[PDB]
Amino acid sequence: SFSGYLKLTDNVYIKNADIVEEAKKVKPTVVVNAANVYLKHGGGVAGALNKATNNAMQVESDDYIATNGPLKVGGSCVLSGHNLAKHCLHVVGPNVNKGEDIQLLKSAYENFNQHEVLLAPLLSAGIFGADPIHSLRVCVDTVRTNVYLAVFDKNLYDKLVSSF
Repeated sequence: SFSGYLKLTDNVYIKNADIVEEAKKVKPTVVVNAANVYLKHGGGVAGALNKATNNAMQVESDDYIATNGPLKVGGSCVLSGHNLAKHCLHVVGPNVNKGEDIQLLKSAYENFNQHEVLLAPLLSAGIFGADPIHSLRVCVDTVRTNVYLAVFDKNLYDKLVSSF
């Protein structure tokens, strides 16, 4: 199970970790991907998770999009976790750099409530452009299931913990 996490609340835990390394170590039931509506895993967490699967996540995702069309911002889909987890929950947080409504971040986090335990990044953080402090606040106030947050940057991790 999950080790080295700081407990923030009854159900939210946080660690300064590379989510790829964390997933390979833990092999959790669910790893969350910071997806976009097209499931194009080019960069950020998605690019890193996809690279760890040797592009198998992207091949599976392209078939999913060809069949179902794009996801909604705030929506999700469950696909294979490949070599990282049993399942990958691809969740689309709003991308502030695309002018998407930050209010959709709560809807994005609500997808986590369909899974008892998840390894996840902060939604809409990083290249999605939202304030990670705000993302953590929405996470804590929305997710009721057990979420283990992996924050790649030590400096950001320290800021998130110290300001919680």
